[PDB]
Amino acid sequence: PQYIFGDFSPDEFNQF
Amino acid sequence: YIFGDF
Amino acid sequence: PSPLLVGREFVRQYYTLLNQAPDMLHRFYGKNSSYVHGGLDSNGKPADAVYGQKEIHRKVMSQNFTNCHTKIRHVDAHATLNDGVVVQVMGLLSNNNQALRRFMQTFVLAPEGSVANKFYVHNDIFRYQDEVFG
Amino acid sequence: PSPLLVGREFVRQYYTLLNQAPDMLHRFYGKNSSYVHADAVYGQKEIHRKVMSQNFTNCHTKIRHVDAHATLNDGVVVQVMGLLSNNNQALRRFMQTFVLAPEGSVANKFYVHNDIFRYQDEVF
Repeated sequence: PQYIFGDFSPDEFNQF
Repeated sequence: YIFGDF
Repeated sequence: PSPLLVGREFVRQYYTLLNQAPDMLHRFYGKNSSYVHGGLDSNGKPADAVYGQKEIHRKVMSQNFTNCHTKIRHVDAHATLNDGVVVQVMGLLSNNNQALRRFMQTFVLAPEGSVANKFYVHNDIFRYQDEVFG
Repeated sequence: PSPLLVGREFVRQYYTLLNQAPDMLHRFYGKNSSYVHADAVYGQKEIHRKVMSQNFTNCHTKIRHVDAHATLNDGVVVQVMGLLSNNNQALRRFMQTFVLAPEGSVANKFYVHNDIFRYQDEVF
């Protein structure tokens, strides 16, 4: 279950 | 102001 | 109800009662509240919180607070969701007349909403710096 | 929804975005959001300004401990203890207290209602 915080593109925090 | 039951 | 003024008064009471009568602190807390106060488990990891007026009293007792002196250095409080008050506190604590240890803490107060201008502690996160940093 | 896991994941997004694009930090908050880092600035526009007043550039963070518990109205309160280094500088200890509110409608979605940062060295 991936949590979202705020308003962001999808995948903003699946990049490295 | 009051805090808890005392 | 001004939060900065409420936080600042709550902290006054909390740490006065901790000095005078630690066995009563549990009266601040509501049926759903959480609590920690430093400590490491046997692996050297930070201790877990416990829950409920009952367990919080056990864990307070288990801490052996005796002639507990506190030197407050920083209080900041702000309205939060449903009229609550998040308060952030930094100070030093001395138990049993022994040395003063830096801590960092966070309270979430909730209205008892029965009355007015009344609150109970929903959350109490306290850690000693020395168990976490160096 | 598990407070610890929410909290660990937020913590990882926030600090990561602080290093990488502090100009986007304003998106964790909502219209009611409070930021304190000395009065508190409110809402997204003023938070962006204040974020950018601090000139964060390759800002590194060392996270030593996270506490994350359930709060009133399905929220999550987070205390974070760690060290921070802006722009190749000395690491300094801090605490940061967040309150995370369920965004209401959307499942597993939260926003930052409160954010209170304070350096230890500015206190002791």
